[PDB]
Amino acid sequence: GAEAAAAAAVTAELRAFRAAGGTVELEDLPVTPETLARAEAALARLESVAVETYTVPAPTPEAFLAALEAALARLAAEGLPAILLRVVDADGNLVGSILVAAAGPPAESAAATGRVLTIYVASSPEGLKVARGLAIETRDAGGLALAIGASGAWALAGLAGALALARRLAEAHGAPVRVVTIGDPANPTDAALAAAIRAAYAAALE
Amino acid sequence: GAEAAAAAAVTAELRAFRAAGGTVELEDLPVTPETLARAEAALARLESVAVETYTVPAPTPEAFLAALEAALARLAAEGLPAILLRVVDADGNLVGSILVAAAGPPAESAAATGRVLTIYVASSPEGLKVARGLAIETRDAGGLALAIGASGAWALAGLAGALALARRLAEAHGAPVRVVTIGDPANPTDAALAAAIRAAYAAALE
Repeated sequence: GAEAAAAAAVTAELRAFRAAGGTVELEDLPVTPETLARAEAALARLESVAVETYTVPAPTPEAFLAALEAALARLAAEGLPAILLRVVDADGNLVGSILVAAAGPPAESAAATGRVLTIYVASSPEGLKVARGLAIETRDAGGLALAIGASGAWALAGLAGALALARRLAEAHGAPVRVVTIGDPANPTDAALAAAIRAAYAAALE
Repeated sequence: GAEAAAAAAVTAELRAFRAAGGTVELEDLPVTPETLARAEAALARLESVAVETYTVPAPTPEAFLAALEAALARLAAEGLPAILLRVVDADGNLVGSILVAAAGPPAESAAATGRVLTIYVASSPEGLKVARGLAIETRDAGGLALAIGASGAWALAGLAGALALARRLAEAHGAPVRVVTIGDPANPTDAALAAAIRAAYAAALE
């Protein structure tokens, strides 16, 4: 089904990133008092963030890659530190959000910090608060980061498009990409997402 | 098969810990220059560690719980900061290792640090170096920690017995347990273990 196809896209993008010469570092972090406090401290440093809405009728890696490229182009044109994307389906219903946070040109952040991109992923609003705040923390450390809030096939297709963006930005220079799934410890949806991402990663390494 | 039964034990112990009043915090960390350096710094602070060998003919949560209790009793009797267990099958072949690191009585570490136990799990020798070093780091911060090195059903049964130990030590006082799976980013065995633990955790939350 759609979730299986989106997971296969994640596996294919993980394999492709490694074949191009970079390591994928996968981390899973719980929402805890320590991670919540870090996220809140970073969010306090940045409602001030611009929003735009993109229409993605179906969950595909190619569509998320193109939306992320559009968001980076807008950040460059406006000189902004971050942009919040609302992602909607063909009926206009929201199927995800992506906060994109840049510290400068992406080629330069990759070289200065030694990481091409940090991709945070969450499904629940509680995980997403932490994912968004940690993306801002990464930006304030000098790196390019994004935080995807979505579920099921949309979350996986978003992750696959973000890995494709990381691969394109790396240009075979060998910098790693870090993927961080954030989950509220009690939320089975967050747990299901983490399990699906880990399974897709296991399949990429076989 | 054995792996499925061991995973079901993990799921049952996760459910039981939560029903007793504590949160399970699950983290997955990659081996990276940062985590390797932290692990090496802690290992340098502690070949000096005592070894004992326990015979566990089959991968069961009850047997790992009892072995861990025996290890804690030995630490108390000898006044030692850590003990390395070799775990062997009925033919004497090694099926895992567990480094157990205590900062004092386990009831007191749970109260002082706000965490009852930190359980690190790895399959590959590279993940296990980091798991062992991070267990020592936890001990030096005042907490009780253990690092399991094993694969398949043995790793999962070890994790299930460690969760049972955490539940017993918590005595319903509500402190969380932290489980940390450590993987070398390229190693499919480490990835397979992380995927199996995440799936068992998703099943516990449903």
